[PDB]
Formats: sequence, C-alpha cells, structure tokens
Amino acid sequence: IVTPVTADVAYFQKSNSPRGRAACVVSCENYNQEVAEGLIYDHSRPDAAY
Amino acid sequence: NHMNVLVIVDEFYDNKYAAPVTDIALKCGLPTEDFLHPSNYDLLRLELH
Amino acid sequence: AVTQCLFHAIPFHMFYGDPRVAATMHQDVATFVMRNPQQRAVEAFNRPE
Amino acid sequence: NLLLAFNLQNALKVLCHPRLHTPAHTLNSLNAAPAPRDRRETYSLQHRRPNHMNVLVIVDEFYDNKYAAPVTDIALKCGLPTEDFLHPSNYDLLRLELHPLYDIYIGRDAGERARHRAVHRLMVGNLPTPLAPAAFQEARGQQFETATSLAHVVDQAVIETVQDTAYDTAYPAFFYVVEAMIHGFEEKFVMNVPLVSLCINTYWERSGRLAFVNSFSMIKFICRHLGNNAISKEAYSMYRKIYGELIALEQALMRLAGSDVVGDESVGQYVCALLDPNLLPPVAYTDIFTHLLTVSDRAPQIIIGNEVYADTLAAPQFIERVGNMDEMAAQFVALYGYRVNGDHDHDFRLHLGPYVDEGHADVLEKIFYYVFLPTCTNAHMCGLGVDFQHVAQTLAYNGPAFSHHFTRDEDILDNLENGTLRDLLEISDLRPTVGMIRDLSASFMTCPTFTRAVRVSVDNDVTQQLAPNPADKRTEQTVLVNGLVAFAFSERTRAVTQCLFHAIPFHMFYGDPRVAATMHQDVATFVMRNPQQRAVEAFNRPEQLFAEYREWHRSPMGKYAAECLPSLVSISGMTAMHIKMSPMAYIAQAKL
Amino acid sequence: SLAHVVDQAVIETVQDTAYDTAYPAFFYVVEAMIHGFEEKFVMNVPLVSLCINTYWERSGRLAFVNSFSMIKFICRHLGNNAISKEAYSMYRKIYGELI
Amino acid sequence: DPARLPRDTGPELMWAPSLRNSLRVSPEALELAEREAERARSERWDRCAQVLKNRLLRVELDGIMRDHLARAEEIRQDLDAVVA
Amino acid sequence: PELMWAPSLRNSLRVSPEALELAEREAERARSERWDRCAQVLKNRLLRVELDGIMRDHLARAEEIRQD
Amino acid sequence: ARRLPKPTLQGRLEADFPDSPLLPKFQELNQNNLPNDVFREAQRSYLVFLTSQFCYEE
Amino acid sequence: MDVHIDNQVLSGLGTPLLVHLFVPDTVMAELCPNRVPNAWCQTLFSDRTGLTRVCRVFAARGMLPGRPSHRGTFTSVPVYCDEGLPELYNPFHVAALRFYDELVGELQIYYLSLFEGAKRALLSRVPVSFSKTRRAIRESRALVRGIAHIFSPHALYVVTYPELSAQGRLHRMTAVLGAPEREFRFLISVALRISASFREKLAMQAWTAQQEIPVVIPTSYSRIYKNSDLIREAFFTVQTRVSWESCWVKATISNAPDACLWIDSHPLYEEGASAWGKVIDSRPPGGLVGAASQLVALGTDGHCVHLATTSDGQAFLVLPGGFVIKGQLALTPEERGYILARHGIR
Amino acid sequence: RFVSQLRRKLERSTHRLIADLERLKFLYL
Repeated sequence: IVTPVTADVAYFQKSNSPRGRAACVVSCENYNQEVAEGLIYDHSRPDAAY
Repeated sequence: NHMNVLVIVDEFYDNKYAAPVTDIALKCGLPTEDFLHPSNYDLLRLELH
Repeated sequence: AVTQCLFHAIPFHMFYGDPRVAATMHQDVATFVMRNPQQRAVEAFNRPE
Repeated sequence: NLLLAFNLQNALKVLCHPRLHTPAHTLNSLNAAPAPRDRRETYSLQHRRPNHMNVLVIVDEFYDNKYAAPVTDIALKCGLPTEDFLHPSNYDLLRLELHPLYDIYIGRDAGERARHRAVHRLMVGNLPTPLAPAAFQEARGQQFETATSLAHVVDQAVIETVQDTAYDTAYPAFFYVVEAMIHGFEEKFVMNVPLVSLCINTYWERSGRLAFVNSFSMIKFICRHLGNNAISKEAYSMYRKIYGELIALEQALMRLAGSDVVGDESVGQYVCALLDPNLLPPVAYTDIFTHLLTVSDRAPQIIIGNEVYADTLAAPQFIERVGNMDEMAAQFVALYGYRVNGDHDHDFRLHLGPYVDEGHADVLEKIFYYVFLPTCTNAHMCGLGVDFQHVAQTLAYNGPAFSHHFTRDEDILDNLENGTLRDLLEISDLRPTVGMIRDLSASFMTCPTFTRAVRVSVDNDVTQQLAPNPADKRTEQTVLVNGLVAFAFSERTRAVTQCLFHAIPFHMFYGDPRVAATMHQDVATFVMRNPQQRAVEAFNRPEQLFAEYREWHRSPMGKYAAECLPSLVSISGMTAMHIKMSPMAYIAQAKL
Repeated sequence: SLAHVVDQAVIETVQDTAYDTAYPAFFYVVEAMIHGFEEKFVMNVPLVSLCINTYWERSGRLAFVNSFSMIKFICRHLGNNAISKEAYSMYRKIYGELI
Repeated sequence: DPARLPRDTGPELMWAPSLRNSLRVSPEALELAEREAERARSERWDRCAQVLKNRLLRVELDGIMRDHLARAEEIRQDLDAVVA
Repeated sequence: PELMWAPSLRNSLRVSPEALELAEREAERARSERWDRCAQVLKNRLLRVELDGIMRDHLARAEEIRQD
Repeated sequence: ARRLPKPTLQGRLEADFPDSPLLPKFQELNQNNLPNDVFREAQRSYLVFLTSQFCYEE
Repeated sequence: MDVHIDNQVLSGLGTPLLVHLFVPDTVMAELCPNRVPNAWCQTLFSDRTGLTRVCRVFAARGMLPGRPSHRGTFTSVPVYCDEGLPELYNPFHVAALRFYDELVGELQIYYLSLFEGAKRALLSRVPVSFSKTRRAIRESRALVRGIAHIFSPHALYVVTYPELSAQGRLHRMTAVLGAPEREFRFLISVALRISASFREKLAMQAWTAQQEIPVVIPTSYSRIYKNSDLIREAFFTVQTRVSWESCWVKATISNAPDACLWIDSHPLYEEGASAWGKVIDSRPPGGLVGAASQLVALGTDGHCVHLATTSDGQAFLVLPGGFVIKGQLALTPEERGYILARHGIR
Repeated sequence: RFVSQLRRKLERSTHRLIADLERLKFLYL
C-alpha cells in the first residue's frame, strides 16, 4: 500500500490497522451501517485512537 | 478570441474584488499537522490519489 | 513611470506569475493586491484565466 | 500506551471562546469586592484633549520645574524578573494583573465608586516582562523565522553600522534640516537629488557609517531613485538591504496570514497588527488620513484638538491637501498669507500632500518604524519638531543664495555670513554648493508651518470589542505629523539649534529621555532632579499628548527594545511580538 | 543586559596609551591651559586636532584620554573631519560605553 | 472645644474616632491638581476677547461674497436680451 | 506623632465671613465666559449646518441651468 | 501661547545687494500700523518668501 | 427598520407628523455608559416656553444599519409642534427625548439639525398595516444621510424616504433664539438663590461649622486646606453645568414619591465630571445604620464637595472635613411645576 | 448659434467659484 512520506514512525511502532483510521467497528452498533461508515470512512470525525 | 496580450490581462484586473483561491494552492500552504486534522475535511475529502 | 509606455506585465506561469513583482510593473495589479492582500503570495495569487 | 500528541491547535477548541475575552465578569468581580487597592496611579489614563494646537506649549508646560514624577503600573510590572514578581512583597501589583489580555487599573475615586476599568492588550508584546521575559520573546522569534521559512538577507554589519548611526552623538543637523525641507515628497526629492548625493557621500567618507536612516520616505527615495553611481556601491547596498528586509518580513507576515478570508476581506488585518491598516505609522507626511476612514469597517476618530472628524463627507473642512507644487502656483502668496496672518493656535487645519496609492498598503513605513529602527537602535530616538518659517529664514536670508548672481558651482562656506547656517554647517562639515541650496530655499512655497500632533483614536477590531466600558473598547495612538524623528544630539547642536528644533517624546519607541534631554533643556533638569526616569519604559510623557494605557505599544515593548542585542534574532522576535492575541490570531499561529 | 560597545582593541590601545613611557608633555600643558569649560576649548580646535592627529601617526595609540572633559568635548565637539576617523571612533566608543 | 488623639479602629457608636472616620487626603496630589486647575482657569480668563473682530471681518467676507453674485446677477440677466 | 482633631459637633471651621462675596462674582465671570464659548461653538455648528441648506438650494436652482 | 525664539540673521541684505530684481517687489508693506521689531521680522519673512519665489521660478 | 413602523402607527393621537432616525453608538456613550438604556418625547419651545403634552416613542438597540459606515441603534423623533398649519418651522428649537429602559440620560435635538438633514436626504376582512408597504421597496442608500449634530459635535444619521403626503409636505417646509439659553440660566438662577441662602445662613449664624456628620480630621487641616479656602464653594456655580442629572431638582420630583436624600458630588478642585444625583436609602432593612455608614463614607471623601437636598424643603452643603452649612430650598411653585412637567406628569 | 456656449461655461465657472468662496469661508473659520 502506498503512504505519504510524513507519517509518524510512532504510529508504526504500535499495532494498528495498516490504514490510518482504526476500525473500531464493534464499538459501532450492530445492524447500523450509518454510524459504522461514519467511523471507518467519513473523516469529519478523527481517528478513534488518535 | 484575438492575438493581443495586454487586453486579456487588463480585462482580468479592472475591478477584481471576488478573487478566490483554488484548491491546489489551498492544499499547498499548509503544514502537515493541520492537513491531517479534521478541520480541513474539504481538502482531505478530495485528495485521495 | 518612464516605461509604462514601453512594457506590460504578463503573469503567465507558476514561476513567472509572481504578484509582488507585477506590482512594480502593472498598476492595476498594484491596486488589486490592496483589496486582497493575501494574494501577494505566489501560490494563491489569481492569474489570468 | 499510544503517543497522543497535544499541539496548540487542539487547545483552540477552548482558546477561541469569547468567554476568555469578555472581562465583564472580571470587572463585576473587582468592583463588587469589599476592599479596593489603596495605591492609585492617575498619570496617563485618559488622553485629555488639548484646546490649543501647537505642540511646543504642551511640552514646555509639561516639563517646567516639575517635581512629582509618577510612574504607571505597566512600567512598574516590566522592571523586574519573574521571581520577585511572584514574591508576596508585590501583592499591591498582583491585585491587578489577573487576565492575560487585560491589564486592569483602578484609576481614581473622583466619583463615588472607584471602578476597576480595564483596557485591552492588543498585541502579545504587551505582556509584562515577568510573565514573558525577553529570552522567551526572541526564541519565539527564532521559531517564527523557521515557521515562515524566512530568508534574512541582512548580515550583522548593516545592523551594527545603523546602530552606531543612532549612537553617534555627532549626527549632522544639516541632515535634519534637509529632511525637514524635503519631508517625503517625490517631486521635491527630484530637486535635491544631487544634494543628498553629496551629503551621504561625505558622511560615508566621514565616519564609515551611513546617514538619513531616520526617515522611511527618505530611504525609500534612496532605493527608488539615485542608484546612478552618485554614491559608492557599499553605501547604496546598506539602504537597499534595509529596504529588502522590510519586504521580506512582510512577505513572511503575509505567509503567516495564510490563504484564508473572512466575509470577503482577507484575515491578515486580524492576526497581525502590522497588516492591520488601523495601526498608523508614527510619521505622517503624506495623506493617509482619509484612507483609513475609507478602508476600515470599524469606525475611527481622527482627533485633532477636540475636533472629532468622524466622517469623510465633511472631510475637506478639517484637512486640505497641498498636491503637487505646480498646481499651487496660483496659491503661493495665499499660502504665505495663511502662514503669517493665521493664528495657528485655535487653528484645526492640517497641511499635507496627496495620498499616494502605493502598492505597499501603507505598511512598509509601518514595518520600518515599528520593527526595525526601534530594535537595531534600542528605541533611543525622540521625535523632534521643526518650525518651517525659522528654517526658511535660516536657509534664505543668508548671503549667497539670495543674490542669484553668485554662481552655482562654488563654495558656500566662504561667501556666507556668520548666521545659524554657518555654525550649523561647521559642526556638520559638508560643502553643498550654491544653487543646490536654492531649491531648499524654494521648497518653502509649499511646506506647511508647524509639526502638529494628532492623537488618532481607532476602535479595536471585531475580535476584542468586548469591553463593557464602551469608550474603553478603542485604543488611542499619537502620530507626529510633518516632522521627522531624530537620533542623539550634542550640546553643540543644541547651542546652535535651540531656535530650530524642539523635541516631542510622543511614542513608546520614540519617547526616550536619554536623547530628548539633550535638545530640550526643560527635561534636562527634569531628569537631573529625578534620575530614575531615564529608562524608556518609565519616562513621563504628556497625558494630553500620549496616553500610556490607551496605546498599541505598552511599556514592555520598549523594555524589550532597549535590552535586546541588535541582531537578526532580535528583529525576528520583534516582528514575532507584533502578533495580536485574537482567537483568529491563535488559529493562524497554531497553523504554523 | 548592558551592551559593551567597546571591544578589546579599544581597551588595549588605551592601556598602551597609559603604559607609553614617552607620552608628550605638550599634551599636559594643553591640558593645563584647556581646563574645565568649553569656551577655552573652542579657541584651540585645530591645535588639539593637530596634536591628536600627529600622535595617531607617530604611534598607533591615541591621546588626551587622561582628562574626562576632553573626552566629553571630543565626542561632542569634534568628529567633523578635523581629526582622523579611526582616532575619533575610539573616543566615541568610550563616551558611548560610559552612557 | 475639640480634642486631640492618635488612632482607633472600627466603631459602632458614631461619634468615636476610627480608621474609617478619617477623611483620606493626599496633600501633594491636591496641590498639584489645584495648581494645574488654576492654570486652566487662568487660560479660561482670556478666551472671549476678540471674536468681535472676527465678527466684523466675517461680515466683511459675507459682504464680498454677496457682491460677487450681485455682480453676476445683472450680467447673467443682460445676456438674455439679445435673443430677439 | 501626628495629632487629629476629635469628632465633636462643637468643632469650628476656619471662620470665613469675607471670602464668599468675591467668590460668586468670580464664578459668574467664569461661567459667562464658558457659556459664551459654548454658544459661540454652537453657533459655529449652526452656521455650518445652515450653509449646506443654501448649497442644496443652489444645486436645486442649478436644474434650470442644465436645460439652458 | 508661544513659539520658538528667533535665529541670529545678522545685518540687512536689502542694505547690501543693490542688484536684486526683487527689490521693487519688496516695499509694498506699511510701517505705521505695527511696531518696529515685528515689522523688521516681517520684512525678513517677506524677503525670504520672494527669494523662494525666485528660486522656484528660476 | 422596525421601530419606525412601530411609532408611525402609534403616535397618531398626539402627533400629526413623525420623523424617523438612527442613533450611532458613539454619540450616546457619554450619556449612559455600559449600554444601560434601551422613550418619551417632549419638545419644549424657544420663546414660547410654557408647557406641552408628552408623547411616547418606541425604539430598539443591537440591530444594525444597512449602512456599514457605522453600526448603531434605532430611534425616531415625533414632531407635533406647529399650530394649525404645519408649514411653519420654529428655528433654533430644541426637541427633548427621554431614552430609557427603566429614565437615565436625555436627548436634546434641533429642528434645524433634523429638517436640514431631511431636505438634504430628499365573511368579512382584515385590513393591512398600510404604511409598512412602501418601506420594503425603497431599500436604498440615499435615504440615509450624515448630519453634523449640534449638541455633541458628531454625526447623527436620519432615515427618510418618499412615503406619502405627510412626508411629502415635509420637504417643502421652511419659515422665517433662546431654546438652549433658558434652561441653563434657570439653573444658574436657582443656584444663585441657593448660594444666597447659604450666604445668609452663614451670616445669621456665627460663621462656624456645626459638623453634623462625624469625621476625625488632622491638625494640619488649616494647612493642607488654606485659610478660608472656599474656592471650590466659589466656583461651584460654574461647575453645575447639568441639572436634571443633578440632585438639586431630583428632590423636587421626588416629592410625588419622607426620609429620603439625594447627593451630588463635585470634586475638590477639578478632578473631573464626578457624578450627579446619587441615592441615600432609608426604606429597605439596610436601615438607618446603613444610611449612616454611606453618609460618613460620603463625609470622609476628602477630595469631593457634596451638596445635599431634602424633600421637605431644605438644602445642605457638605464640606470635605465633615463641615455642614444649612440652607433653605423654598422656590416658587411655578418653577416646581415647570420642572415636574419638564420631566413628566404632574 | 454661439450665444448658448460661452456665457453658459461662464455661469458654470461662476457657480463653481461661489462654492470655492464657501470653501474659502470654511478655510477662514
């Protein structure tokens, strides 16, 4: 996967998803696609860890 | 619709109040720390390749 | 004031569309930069369409 | 165990609320206290308006045999380090300092309840030196210089030679009378070009350093004109570099402003105060006065001797332009009649030129008078004032320039009598020929008569207009019209020019008693009796002329300027401390 | 936060001025005559510029740094090309350092 | 017949000396305010003196400003009798 | 030390029989001066606003010039 | 209230230069309506105003 | 643009004609600070002084002009003065407004400053509000003009636009001194009779302090105040340039609302326009001991001279130093009725 | 028809001179 040359190395020292946004999908409610797609794809909200 | 270059520049600057900035200059003048923030979501929504 | 009968500034490029040098040449951009003072930067300065 | 960063920009979700900025709860706390602070100040709270107009009577009344010499609390703050400020000896000072944007004072109990009235600190240079010392300011400037990726194109040598320009006591006052005759007009400089071609040449030969750096419009004419090999290349190089630093620093500030707009107008006038047009440069030759009434959405008040001038529809009633000198040929004798038979006290008219619609946003003069010259030279100059009739009688009642049959290309020292020009030209020791002094005589047709001071009264911008006292929302400022600013004098200069110049210590950077006491022998005894007043931070200045609390530049700016070593780091810190403290200023600061 | 405008070479040259065993005694008789007030000083301007400038060339050191009143004069009354530039610069540095 | 005493603090009965029953007078500031206000009064003494000469000269200038239109009116009203 | 007069209602002012008669005459000579200054500057503003009336009436009369 | 004191300006330049073409344009002021000193400095100022006029005109 | 259509339909009873205004936010800052008010119309005459009926005016603040040149509040001036035919104007003519939210601050305005600017500018049914129909279509910049205000040397913005025959007959109106003169000389007359009462009270008494209020005073009081130093009591009469903020008339209007006091405070020698007409209470359970504490704090103000007026017809002067000089208040009830009609209802 | 030009620019110039004299009044006071 391609990434910009300015990602934090401290992001890479820890276990995350290989993208930037963590997939905190179980926190998003069951059978509810709107809040899930809001957490994993819509970038108005920041990363669930960062 | 012609050849001359003075009238193109002079038509462009007479009373140029509304002079907005494009996106690629707006993405240009930010450091890394603001750009990944969700303040500029309108810039991160259209920067994906 | 001497060569305003001899020359005319053509901001036409990214490297050669500097606004803060065009204000020494073309009077209309020199009053255009007064109404929008953020566009004295070479990135964001509106160039002829 | 993730490494969650915490910048400034995360804190702007609470550093941009207005409840940081409305002091109404603070003043409702301080006025409802059961005990007020006992020690009161009453030195420069309100700019009381002078009924007269000439500025020599104000200075000579404010300093004759004066015994009680107070000092403001703002100069009481920035005269001591951090640790003793937090010591419990100074609870009488820490009863007031209780908001980072508001230095609340107590004033007087003239009425019934002495109310804690709060003026607003506009720029971040108004923070007191205990809570933000000089090292923090210059290191912040060093962060600023790599924030905008500035290219500081001046070396150390230009800064130290312009520093010992002002620190030279033997500055030729002939340069002062040349500047007072030219006073920033293009067509006037086209007269005296081969004059100053001789003046700065013989000064560069005299003592290495350069001259005429005590005016913006003069060095602007030096960079614009006069590159025609009349001066040596190294002398022109210093002027061109000084002109280059200002435009580089302004491109840096315009980079700091970024590419954002509010409404339709850009945001540069909100984040930094130099790009704010409502700040005025302290020397006004040209018309600028109608301009800021036309461009400011906020409502300013150009106060000239209790005359309001609130609208530009009655604009020619208060101020007339002189325009080009070739228009006034039908009005030369009429202007001379208005000179002689016009009672200039109770005369609220201003004689200026045109507003040149230059591509420098009335801001290149602003940046040079407010960031460079107070810091390369440690705010060690005072604003002098000239009487143009007296310099006209100096420059035209002499022998060889009056005859017009003594020819041009001869010495002027041999054939003139022992007037004031004679001993003025001895201690200067330059040889301007006859004829190039004739246009110095000839400019008097269109020079004005006096160095009037106008206390401009602009309101604050929209970000900090939250003070409950509506007359205290605005920030006053003075500007000495039609006079240049002057470096150190000798007593030999004062002995020949006591009829020519009078000092006006009007600004924070420009009210300095170590220079104004030389050329004005009323403050020379005032500082002889009270020797502690010699620091620029704490010097008494006329409250009818300059209001110390109601000012864009408080005392800590002068304290930093008088103690910074003149170099590049000090310049970058000084332009770093001109940034306002708006929430928008915080946003454009945390972007960078 | 005092700024020494005087550098090491100025203190070196005034040190060699005081240590110079052959200091010309004519300087002392001029100092005897030109005492105190300035009206007696201004009637001897090219005299003191002469006796300063020939001491800037017979040696490399300066002179007339023995009395304060001559320094107070020379920083404030000379410097109009009556003397050498490089000799005047030292006196101006000394008087700037004092203030 | 008064009496003399150094100090006391904080009464309830009224005619007892205290620290709040002392008038708070600073002599030097009042002398300074008194002197500067005497000079403002002394300037106010010499103000309404010679605006009568300004009244006579303003009567003169409105006279010479009426005489110009008095010159202009009949000259403008004689240049309409050549039309026949 | 420093001595203070005790509060009693038999304490006397420093008796002033003669310093009040000239007092109100100086007061009247000052306040007529102030009132004349205020009325003078008031009439200055009044002539200023009255002159724009005749300037507007001159530009109203100038309509008949514009077709002649 | 007051102004600067006056510079020296020794002697008379009217009583030295008989070859000035501005000499006819000088004596159009009156003596008896004012004392001697203010009339003297008025002749000074009028002379240098004419010198400024002649300098700009040449 | 709401208060004009508010008061236009309202004041049809007592006013034939209605003029609409703006008020900038700088011109009334010296009237009432901190935006404490948010009115009442009573236009007195120039030489036909008498008394006139009152008219209420409505207004709003915080709502911005269509002009961005200045940003301020809304007012409006009724005109009802001219007898019979309204074609005549009274020149040099005050029109008083009492702008208020709870009667602090006055507004004096001229007929010249109003009208010269006005000329300078130019199965049944529900019935519609007729006069609002023409203001929405105007919406133009030439309707508002800048008027040099005469009382305070500033700009006062008027609004007018070609409405109808009432405002159409306005712009044709002209006609062929002493409206600011009478109130000031009336104040100096009552001040001179009160100072004469103090003179005769100090004459019939031994010229001596009774010291009604208790203060301790230092032994150098005859030094730091000089001998017979009544120069503040001298120039007291010039310093009272205001009256209806001053407490002197405040006791007379307080007769309609027994143990009450109003206090004026003037400084020791020109420290500034201190205050006028503060309140000393006796009604609430703060009580007479709180009145005594405020009174002795009044008396210990060592740099302010206080003047005390009672409701029952008595005047008092407070020297700084606790000395009190008694005095009378008895004025002719014509001036009393003139004052209470000048403020409000008898 | 040359009577409707020269006298007309004359009265226009005098109508500007009277505003110039009112401005001269405002120069005076």
